[PDB]
Amino acid sequence: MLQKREKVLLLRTFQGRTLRIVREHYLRPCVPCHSPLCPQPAACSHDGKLLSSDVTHYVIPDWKVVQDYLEILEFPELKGIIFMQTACQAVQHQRGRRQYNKLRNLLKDARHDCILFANEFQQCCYLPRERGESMEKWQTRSIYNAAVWYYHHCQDRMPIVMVTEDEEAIQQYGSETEGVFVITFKNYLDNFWPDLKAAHELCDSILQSRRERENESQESHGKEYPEHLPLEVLEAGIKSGRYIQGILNVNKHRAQIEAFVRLDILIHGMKARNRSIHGDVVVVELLPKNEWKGREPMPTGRVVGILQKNWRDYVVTFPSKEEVQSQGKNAQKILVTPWDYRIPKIRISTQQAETLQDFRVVVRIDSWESTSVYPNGHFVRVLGRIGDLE
Amino acid sequence: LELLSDQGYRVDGRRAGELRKIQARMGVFAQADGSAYIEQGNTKALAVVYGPHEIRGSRARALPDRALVNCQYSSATFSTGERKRRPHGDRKSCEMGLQLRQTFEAAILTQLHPRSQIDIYVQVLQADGGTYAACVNAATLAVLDAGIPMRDFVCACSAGFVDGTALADLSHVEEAAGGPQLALALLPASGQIALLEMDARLHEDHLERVLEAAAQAARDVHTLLDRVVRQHVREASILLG
Amino acid sequence: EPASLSYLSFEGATKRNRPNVQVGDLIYGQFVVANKDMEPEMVCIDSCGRANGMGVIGQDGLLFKVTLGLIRKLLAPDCEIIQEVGKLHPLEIVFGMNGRIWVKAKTIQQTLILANILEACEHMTSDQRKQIFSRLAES
Amino acid sequence: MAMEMRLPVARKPLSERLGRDTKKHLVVPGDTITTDTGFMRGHGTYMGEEKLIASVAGSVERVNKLICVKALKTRYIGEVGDIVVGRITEVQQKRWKVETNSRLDSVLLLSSMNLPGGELRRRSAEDELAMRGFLQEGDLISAEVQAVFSDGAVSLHTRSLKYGKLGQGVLVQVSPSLVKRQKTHFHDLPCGASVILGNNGFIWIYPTPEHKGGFIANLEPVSLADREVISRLRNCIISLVTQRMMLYDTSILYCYEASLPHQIKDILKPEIMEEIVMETRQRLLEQEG
Amino acid sequence: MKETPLSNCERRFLLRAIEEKKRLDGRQTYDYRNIRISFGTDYGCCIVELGKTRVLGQVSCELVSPKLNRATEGILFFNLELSQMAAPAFEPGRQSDLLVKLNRLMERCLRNSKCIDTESLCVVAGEKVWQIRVDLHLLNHDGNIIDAASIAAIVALCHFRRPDVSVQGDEVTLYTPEERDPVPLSIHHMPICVSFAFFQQGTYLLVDPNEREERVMDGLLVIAMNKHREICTIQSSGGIMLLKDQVLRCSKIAGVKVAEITELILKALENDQKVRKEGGKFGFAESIANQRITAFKMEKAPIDTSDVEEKAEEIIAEAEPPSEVVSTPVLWTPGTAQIGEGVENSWGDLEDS
Amino acid sequence: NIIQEEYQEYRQTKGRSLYTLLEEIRDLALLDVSN
Amino acid sequence: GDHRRIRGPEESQPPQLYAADEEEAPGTRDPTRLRPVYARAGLLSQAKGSAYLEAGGTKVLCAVSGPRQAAALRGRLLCDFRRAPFAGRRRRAPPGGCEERELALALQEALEPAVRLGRYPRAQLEVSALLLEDGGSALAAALTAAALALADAGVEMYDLVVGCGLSLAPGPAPTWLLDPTRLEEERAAAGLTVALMPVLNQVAGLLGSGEGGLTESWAEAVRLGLEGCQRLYPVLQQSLVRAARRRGAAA
Amino acid sequence: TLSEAEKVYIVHGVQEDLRVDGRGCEDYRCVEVETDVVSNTSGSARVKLGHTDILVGVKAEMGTPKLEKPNEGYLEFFVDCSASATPEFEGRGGDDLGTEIANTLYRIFNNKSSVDLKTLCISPREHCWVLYVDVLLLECGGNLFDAISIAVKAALFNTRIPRVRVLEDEEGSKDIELSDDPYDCIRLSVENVPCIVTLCKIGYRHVVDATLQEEACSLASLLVSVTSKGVVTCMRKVGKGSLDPESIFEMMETGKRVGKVLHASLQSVVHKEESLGPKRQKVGFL
Repeated sequence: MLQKREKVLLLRTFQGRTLRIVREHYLRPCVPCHSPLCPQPAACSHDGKLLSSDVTHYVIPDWKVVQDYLEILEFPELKGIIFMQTACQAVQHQRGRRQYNKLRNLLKDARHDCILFANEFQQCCYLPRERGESMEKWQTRSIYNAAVWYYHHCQDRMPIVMVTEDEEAIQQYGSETEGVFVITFKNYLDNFWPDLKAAHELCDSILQSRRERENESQESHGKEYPEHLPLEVLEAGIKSGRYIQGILNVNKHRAQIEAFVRLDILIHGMKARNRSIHGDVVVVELLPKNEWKGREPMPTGRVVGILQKNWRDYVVTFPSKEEVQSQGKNAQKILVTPWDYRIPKIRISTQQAETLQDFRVVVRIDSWESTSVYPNGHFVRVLGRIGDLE
Repeated sequence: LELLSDQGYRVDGRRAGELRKIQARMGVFAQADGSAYIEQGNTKALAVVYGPHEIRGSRARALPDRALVNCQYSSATFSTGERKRRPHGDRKSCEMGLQLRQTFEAAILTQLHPRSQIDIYVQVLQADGGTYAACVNAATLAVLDAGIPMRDFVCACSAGFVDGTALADLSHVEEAAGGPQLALALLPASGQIALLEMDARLHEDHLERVLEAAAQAARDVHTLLDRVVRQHVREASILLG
Repeated sequence: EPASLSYLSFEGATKRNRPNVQVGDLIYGQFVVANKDMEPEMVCIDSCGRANGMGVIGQDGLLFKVTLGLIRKLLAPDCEIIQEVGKLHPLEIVFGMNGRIWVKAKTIQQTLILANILEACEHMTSDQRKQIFSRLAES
Repeated sequence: MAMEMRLPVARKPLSERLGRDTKKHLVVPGDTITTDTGFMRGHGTYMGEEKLIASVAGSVERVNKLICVKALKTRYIGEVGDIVVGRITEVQQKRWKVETNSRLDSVLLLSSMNLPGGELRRRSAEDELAMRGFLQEGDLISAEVQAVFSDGAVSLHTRSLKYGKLGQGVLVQVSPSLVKRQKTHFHDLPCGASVILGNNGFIWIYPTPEHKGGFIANLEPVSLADREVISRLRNCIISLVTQRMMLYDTSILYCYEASLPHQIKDILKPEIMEEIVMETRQRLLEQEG
Repeated sequence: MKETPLSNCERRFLLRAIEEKKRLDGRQTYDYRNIRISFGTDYGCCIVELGKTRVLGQVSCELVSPKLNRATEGILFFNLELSQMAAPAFEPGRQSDLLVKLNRLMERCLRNSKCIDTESLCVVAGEKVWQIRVDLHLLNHDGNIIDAASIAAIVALCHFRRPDVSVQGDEVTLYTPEERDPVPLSIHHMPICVSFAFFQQGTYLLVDPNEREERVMDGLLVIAMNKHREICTIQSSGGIMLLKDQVLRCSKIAGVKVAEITELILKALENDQKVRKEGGKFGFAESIANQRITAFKMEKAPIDTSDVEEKAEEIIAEAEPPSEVVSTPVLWTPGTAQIGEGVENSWGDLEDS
Repeated sequence: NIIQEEYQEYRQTKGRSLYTLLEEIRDLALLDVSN
Repeated sequence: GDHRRIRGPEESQPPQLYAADEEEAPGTRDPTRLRPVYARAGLLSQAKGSAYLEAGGTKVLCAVSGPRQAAALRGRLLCDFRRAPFAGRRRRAPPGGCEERELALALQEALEPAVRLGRYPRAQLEVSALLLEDGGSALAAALTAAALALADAGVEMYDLVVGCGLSLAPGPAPTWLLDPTRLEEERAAAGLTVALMPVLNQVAGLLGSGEGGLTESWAEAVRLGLEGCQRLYPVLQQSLVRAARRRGAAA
Repeated sequence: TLSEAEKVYIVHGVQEDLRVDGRGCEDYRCVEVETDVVSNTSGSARVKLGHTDILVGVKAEMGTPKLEKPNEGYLEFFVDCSASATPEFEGRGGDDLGTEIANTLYRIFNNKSSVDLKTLCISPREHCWVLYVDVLLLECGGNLFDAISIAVKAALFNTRIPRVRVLEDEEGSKDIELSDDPYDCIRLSVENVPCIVTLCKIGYRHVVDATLQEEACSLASLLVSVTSKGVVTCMRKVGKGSLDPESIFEMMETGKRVGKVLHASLQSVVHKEESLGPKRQKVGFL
């Protein structure tokens, strides 16, 4: 029956150690295709969610059209969607847990025409990498061959329309199998679904916000916060007279913007707040009046280093069940919500989140790190129960 | 991390009650009195046995009623992703050689070689998944190759429990996830169990299904090794004459 | 150190009609050499040669171990322990001066009870205690 | 000199080179053998609940009430009046210990030995001091089994003229199941050498004793024309023993003659054995048939 | 030395008993030998007695740096040990095939069940965290070492009380029982081992066997299962060949027994806390039976320390003073000097040449 | 249901048992009735 | 760490790796010279046989125990090499080392071709050697001393064993040197030690490894090693003579 | 062990250029070398010189340079002696032989020009490549030194060493970044890796590739380490008897010639196995 093959992998651990882990793969003869024109019922028996043939076509994103444009494909007017498992795997291993949960709810739903296909567990749609490659090209090749196979299994009856945002797949792949197109997305819409002009404005919206996307993501590089520096610098910068230093508090209606530096210096921004908490003693320069803001131009500042370093020990909460069952069940990392609006959220690693969702707990802080947007912590001790006065 | 998708497929692509592919061999070495070689999935084992002989050392450590089974366990230093070299004093080797000695002091029909030793050696060349069952099957094949009489054909397989279902022939990825693993050593004709092991927590209501699934997966290993033995004996019978 | 018998030490034993003695069997016999210069050696029939109950004993009883004090106490000419204990449960005993006793009651339950209640008779002084103790265990 | 370093070649299974179907009855451990009203168990089987269960791989052989299984790989088992060859591994106060590929050691009693002198002079405790001198550690003898002990041990004796300590030659050890039972295990092959076909798997090859017990040393050089014969018989024995061949006088004689055309040094290849064993196979087929 | 051999009359009698469903010491099939716990004075120290077996448990903690990886947990040693005094056979390095299976049973049970909360034993990460270390000793062997060892480890871990620390900003501080009160631990569940013995090829079973009954048995079945209904380890061993109904029956039995044992343990710990809180006297001393011939107690005693000055003075005064022959050191050449009777010549030279 | 079926089956023995009595015998043999 | 010793610091980096004084320059010499050697036999009183060998910066003490209880028809020859921790640039772990086992085997495979074990059935001889200071060729001293000790302990031997040592210069025109020192051994590329029987004229042990790959230099290294072992003999000739002259006259 | 008469027959035969197998005083039995047998490692070999059986593995891992030189890596050997080779190798007992072989291999490879050391360093004083050579004895049938010194040159020729282009700049991602290509590696230039040549002495003749029986009749032997170019690395005399000066000079020539033929024929066989690539499959242990 099955046919063993291998898959190497290059996992990078947190300590900088990579390894060539090798793993398994088992092909099969008959992957169910969850279609109403499969020319043999029994071999798979189609025991799941099953389409009903009324549509004009079938559109398959390659991987990206569901990675970012997903927010389109929920409208209950869209009909006839099939996802290639390789795209699902891409989004899972590339977009965290939120998008994946939305996608999987979409799939796990009897309202739309969404199914999933085992591209990678079928015996002639799988293809191994070759000399000189990339995830993108291998990806599009695999999706293409999957499309061709699905077409020929369909007996060339229902016209598949492979949509891509790749241009070169258009230029090469879409010209050597009658009945299947490789067209861009807006062309898909225009060519087929005019009266869906609502999708047209939202697609133009997300494509203009896309030209932005590369510009905001490539004008960010690989640094999130100004890196600190020694103390003798701050000794001097005080003495020479270019650094004030006082306490720092935050508003609580607006707690991601309105940070004040009690001599009041308006700190605007997280990137300007630079990994620092209330009750702290920070040394600050001034700034030019051409870049001051409104509540008149006030003397905003800039913090480079913290002499004296005042922490505390907060009271937080755990996330909710339907968003823990999706964390896995051995979910090392977790996010915690504090109890006063003045405090950011904290990244800690625990293994009891699914049985403490009706208790207040306590955490601490060890190190604010810049490759994270949050500060790190560790559990400390249990507290009372949410609902009883105690 | 997903260890069981909504469709029912595992990480490597097999269903709940599906085994890996096994590929065995009998008579690998020439100097020794027996040999075997099995690769269960991606785990490569090896076993060498030595026939009943004079007790080494002759330090009056004999048994006047039966034979002396002596089993060892070893592992190559390149058997996993990291080097992880160990000295020959570890208690993992000692516990594996003690479970091996326990199951082979019960499978072998030992009351026919008074004042004799049986030396069994097992070498693991690549460990990925169940090591105990691969060592047991490789040494069962080596003992058959050596001609030592035994009550039955002992075979071992493991199982698991994820999301209210019972797995079979777990792998290293599934093993290193904190689940109720479980392994047997079965005699197919009688249904008796030679060894039982467990770790991690598990409710009392689901023990019957994990144990039943493990026994069934061992009975599925039995047929595949049986066809190998029958083809080997028919091969030698054809060669002889 | 272990003792040492001989095949002919038993009654009517010769080079042909040797006695059947296995490994792991209990024997009643007395010593003849016990100085601190050699392993002790014991013969097993009599001074004259007629074995008076000696040899291999014990077929349906229980062998337990007691301290030397109880053995010394029981082997006395003014000891009423055995007569009163045997009044409740009929019994037959073979004492040993190494701290071992062989008992055989009728019922296995009675052999268990005698085995447990004999180890405590060195203590629990008679009169105010022994009669009441006997009555409580009568049942 | 070129130091050939070849590469492994995949084995062809099923023995398709000739093609045969077995008419025997084959079993594996756990299989239930015939379970009729009354039968007696042999060696290789055991009994459970009203069942004769095979305990070793092989073929059943019955002689008129007896179900037994004959395994294809075992160690030597002693029988009365059987020619064996062994080596001394321990010299004790009143015995030697000999290793003969059995489940235990074999005992050569001092009472059964042709002591130096070879006649009736005396036997007392004065010989016991020098008994451990001539039959020292690691020597070769060739004796005959006397009796079976109560724990599978074998006692062997040397009460003849053809038995005793051996001299020069080469030894080849094979499995004790490729030797054919006969009535003359001593041979004087007309090639330039002799052979002893030990029933325990020890094959001893020595030159013919010229004209006409270890009394003679004869530690003098052996002629060149004798070594080439011993080497030829050594290689031919290895060749027949390897694939299947059962060893006895005619098979070795047939293969020796077939090995003349090409050199003694070059016969170690996987194919030259096949082209010699098949030729001996067909010579046996055209002679017996 | 070795242990006394087993005769052929005791085996027959024990098997006749087991066939008849009556045991030596009177207790029926599904019974334990009653238990008796005793607490020390400093926390995490107890003596459990199951029947006539003794185990000594003692917990102790210490502050170390937490390896590399697992930067937010603590480590948990264990070390079973068999005391030469437990039984004749035990020998410091000649019983190395029981220690392994015992340590393994204990560690798999206690460490894989995840009942101790090793989450909340950190102070910083990458820096000092608490390293606990359990320790058990066997004192008297009378069979069923592992039930007693497990109950001992449970009680010792549920009676400990750590030190305690203040952490704020980036600064440490370590208190003491007078500066700050010791703090308890967090224990999720109570994993308690149970053992079963099988007799004459699984036809009969007996719960909680002692040492003679241990030498007339085929094999052993252990089922470790915490409170509620949750199994935590099983390990068939010995010489046994099992069915499938029997494992389930055994699991039921172990359920019942662990329920009862946890009842007992909770009651005993409660009583001990009540005693410690009332303000009465506790400890190993005030546990010795006084109604018994083999116990004796003696309060304090000034002995008479009235005379030592005089005796010492006269002794010092009454003995011969150091003498006054003083020796001389000789100098040969810088580096070597000699004192004593000396040597005739300055040094040897051309003595033999 | 099943919890009470096996309750009445696998209890500790109730009250006046032989083991009780023999332990009484042991601790009455080591007693001290003179103080 | 170790439960049979006194435990100190877990780690200890010696100050040589922090030594700010740069490595000096050895110098030059004549490669046809030998370090003067003084040898003494019969040193220890509680030992059956002993000898002390000192030449330049090398100090080695060897003692031989007599035959004891337990290839028989022949006696064994146990050997044990161990050097003092306070020897060399750095400290050494007391428990042992692979280099010590290598030198022990290089001793056992060099002293057995000399003694005749066919005279001590079922017996055995034990040889212990200790290096008090490492200031040059060491294996050329653990052989001479352990051979003097055996001859002084009244065991029967065919001949003595005399060792030597060599090293290769690192310059563009390398040349082998005789009796190298640590200043001429840590800057070298290869080393060779020979064990020659002076009367039987038979090489007992050979050992050499390095960067010299032409099979014309090793012929010279071997034959100048043989000339060295033929030049060290007279001093060892008068040492056993003096040892026996003094031992005999004490009766 | 073998009797005195057998030893006399064997020593007489060797002097007549005849042996029990039939070869001459200088013939060498064939071998069945192979490569790429083990998956988890980064290079493999399997040498079968007869009844012996060898299996090795080389794994390259990240590490830190030593103190004496910063622009270099190092090599780590570990000669295991599996207990399946012989019952007397049970547990402890194979330690002395394994240590002897490991120390010999260290002496063989302890030179500046063994293979290279510049290639295994990437950032001075901060990082380096480390190589773990793991020999595993499977069976013992004589001539154990050469059957391992051949499988080491073979396995060393099959290394991968996946290339890493990570920039060391502090502003950049100093943490090691690989090439992310699962099939991007680099060769190792093992052309001049030395090998051992053994020369057993029987009578007054020296024999190459002696069997166990022919080894038991010998009193001494000599080991020579020669590369393909014909240079000597290590030279150790092992045995229990004297050898004499002349036999050193007349054994050195045979060591040179056998080394040259061994290296040329090994280069030819490895190139023949490599000329055809993913075809021809791979067979081993099955």
